[PDB]
Order: sequence, then C-alpha cells, then structure tokens
Amino acid sequence: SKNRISWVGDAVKTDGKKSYYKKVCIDSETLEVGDCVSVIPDDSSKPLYLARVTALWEDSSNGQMFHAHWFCAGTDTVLGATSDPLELFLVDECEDMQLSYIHSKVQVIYKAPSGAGSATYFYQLWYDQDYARFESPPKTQPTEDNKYKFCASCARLA
Amino acid sequence: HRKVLRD
Ligand SMILES: [Zn+2]
Repeated sequence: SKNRISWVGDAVKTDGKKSYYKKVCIDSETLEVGDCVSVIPDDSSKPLYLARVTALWEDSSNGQMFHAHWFCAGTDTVLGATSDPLELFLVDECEDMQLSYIHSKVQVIYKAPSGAGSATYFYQLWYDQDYARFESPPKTQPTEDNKYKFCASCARLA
Repeated sequence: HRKVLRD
C-alpha cells in the first residue's frame, strides 16, 4: 500500500524515453537501488513475494517504475518448504513493475558459509521426572560447610 | 513468464 511517490536526487541516466534514478521516497521511507522489497501476490492468501530493487526510472508510457529481481522460498523449489521461514533462494526471475505495488521495505542479507562451531552440550530447563514437567533450573545454594562436595540433587531429595 | 498480473 503506497500512494505518495517522489524521486530523490537528479536522474542518473536518461534514455530520452526513460529517466533512471538512484533513490525514491515512498510515503515516509526512502528506498534506493539495491534494497529489497515485499509485494503482495495476486492471490492475497499466498506468502509475500520478495525482490531486490535493481533499477528505478520514470517512464513516459508507464509512469514511476522499478525492476524487481525476485527471490524465492523453498516451496517454490523441488525442496518444498524450508525449516526457517526467513530462508530465501536466489533465482533468475525478473519483472518491471509500478512502484505503487511495493508493500513494504524489507531486509535481506547474505549468510556466508560457516564452520562447525563449538560442539558442546548445553541445558536450559530442569525436568521433574516424577510429575513429567519442565521448570527453570532450581537455585538451591550450598553452604560454606558442604561446598566442597555439594550436589544440588542430593540436597533437594533429602 | 511473469508473476504479477494485477491492474
Ligand atoms: Zn531483470
């Protein structure tokens, strides 16, 4: 939902037919080439389309325009849905489009390959094996007398 | 192929 659109800065290039720009002000926000954008599909029930703004230009025939380089989610691939709803995939699908179709400005980052990391065990909760329930870890404290051999499980069960 | 065909 975008209704008030204004160019930012002088035109970077001119076709004599198109006037390319580097930044746009849409409503409150400022959008520039390279930013990413969300678009509602024709079927509103479908998830948001996401794209990278590769160009911005004013057209004598079409008006205020931009070029959308789409991303895609796992459901759009042979994979099916992915484990993370924030996961996207690059894909070679493009589209010229009106700026008024932009739903919102979104943040898309590239996550570079990473290593295995510190493979150590961890815990977060305490399991009451009698009542089959999880709680925050109990804060049973040792004394200065039995600290050298304190077992928090020995203390509670006593 | 083109995705959005709205008007
Ligand atoms: Zn393209």
